[PDB]
Amino acid sequence: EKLFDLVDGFAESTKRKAAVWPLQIILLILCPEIIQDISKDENNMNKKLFLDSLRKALAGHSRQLTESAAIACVKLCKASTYINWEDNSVIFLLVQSMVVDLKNLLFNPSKPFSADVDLMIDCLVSCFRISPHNNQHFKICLAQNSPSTFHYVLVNSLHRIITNSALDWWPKIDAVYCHSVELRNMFGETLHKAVQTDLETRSYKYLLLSMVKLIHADPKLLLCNPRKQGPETQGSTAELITGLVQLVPQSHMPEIAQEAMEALLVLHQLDSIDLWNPDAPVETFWEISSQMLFYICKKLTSHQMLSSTEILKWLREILICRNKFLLKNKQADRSLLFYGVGTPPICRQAQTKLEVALYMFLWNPDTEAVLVAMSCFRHLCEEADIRCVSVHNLLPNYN
Repeated sequence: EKLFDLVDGFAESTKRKAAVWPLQIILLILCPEIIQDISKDENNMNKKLFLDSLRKALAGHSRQLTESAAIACVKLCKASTYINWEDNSVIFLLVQSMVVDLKNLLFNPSKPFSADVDLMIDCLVSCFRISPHNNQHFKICLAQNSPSTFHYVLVNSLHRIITNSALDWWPKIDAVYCHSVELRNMFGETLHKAVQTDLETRSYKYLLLSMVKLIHADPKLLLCNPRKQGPETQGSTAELITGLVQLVPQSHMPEIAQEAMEALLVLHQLDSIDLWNPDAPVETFWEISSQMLFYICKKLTSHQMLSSTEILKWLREILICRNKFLLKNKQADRSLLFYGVGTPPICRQAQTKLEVALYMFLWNPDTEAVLVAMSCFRHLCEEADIRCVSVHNLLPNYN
């Protein structure tokens, strides 16, 4: 109360009041009983006046005052998230009294935003935390007419929901799969336009990096693909993996290439593998892995990999995980057997591309690729051993 009085001492003009408002709201929240009483004293007159100012500016009836009030009310929502969900204490009610205005301000497509990304994400995360069922703003964000900034903000919201968040009354990553189909509809709608004016391209590239980091955070967000049975598979988990693979050769944007490569490694974990095909995960796994191995090998033999070192490193990791999953399957079910061990089997052709590209690497005029192309030999011997008795019946030169 004393700090509030001192701050209200500095209510000089629109600028001073706007600056104070962010602290004034916080100080008001620091006093619960006072906030309760203001709704119903002369000692409480200035605080009731301040709330008015805020709401007034918020109602859009100057621009600076409105922006400061919106920022303060976003802070209100964030604090109310830290406020007890079970014990609302009309703090949630006080927030909801202005939440409508905030939503009609930030989440209005026609109305311009204010910077916008940070506040928008904060508001969306807070709204989800308090109200997970009331996903109206999110549903608005899944709209073609909605701006790419809307999409970027929504991606950031989902990510930070999946990213660091106190295990409080805060909801979890669940209650967001209702829009998973549309979620993968959007990265398809992007269709990687850069490879597929400048402001739009830059926005698309940043949005692409954001979705990639999202997939880093959670695979399950997009992997809900029950559509994949036949040709729909090429528009499914397979399409996802394929589109992601096509980023690695891309020299236009290297950071997204590293992110996409790491994301492929992440989704390649057996846990993530099981989340691909409910019917026969082993077969779809092996086929899609062969597809991507094909593409990578053709690109490597094409010899336009200016970052061939990192690519080969990642490919070693992919092979390691492929063999680990093969071991898991074989120990689970010994017989994989008829899908590459007996057009020829896709796995055989993929392994041929593998060995061809591995013999290519020992010829690379670099120096660090040597051990890269030798560890991969070791793992190719390991996978043949796991699949099996003479090991030379598969790779005669195993020695």
